[PDB]
Amino acid sequence: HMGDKSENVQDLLLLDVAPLSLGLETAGGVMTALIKRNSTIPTKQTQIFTTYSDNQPGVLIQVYEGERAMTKDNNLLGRFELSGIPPAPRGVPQIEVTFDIDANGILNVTATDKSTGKANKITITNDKGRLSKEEIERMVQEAEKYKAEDEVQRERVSAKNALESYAFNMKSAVEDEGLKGKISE
Repeated sequence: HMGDKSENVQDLLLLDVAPLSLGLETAGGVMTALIKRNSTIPTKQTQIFTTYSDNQPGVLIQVYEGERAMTKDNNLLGRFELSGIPPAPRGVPQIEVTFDIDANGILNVTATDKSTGKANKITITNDKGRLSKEEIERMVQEAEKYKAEDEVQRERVSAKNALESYAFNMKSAVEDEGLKGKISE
């Protein structure tokens, strides 16, 4: 009368290398790759980032999926704020951000406040990505053209690795291609 619930198999195959670059967007909407593309995963990389504040020192980690110097035109992957810092952040102590990928398919990011010795994490699961497979191709192919823009806008915005306190990602809804074109002879 009382049986057991048959569990289904829920594993899946992932990629061996990172098809895209994972990292943080710097104040300005420019993608700052922490884990670059073509890297063997799972992998754990750590890079040093800084923070820019308006009036109150607040650190927010904007995690983005893909290599895109136009991150402000795209949708953010994840974001976690760092708070609970006893000492006064003067902008001098840098923020250490570590991206540790697990074989199960989860991205465990961990930011360490070198100002107080605190560490915060969040398990982000994208599996195969949030963007469409067709868009993944653009994220790879166009990554080289935005690479040229990157070095330019990087200095123009004056943000190499500066994380902003609050990133306002506008929910720009992608429009369905209704532009009926035609080739000419």
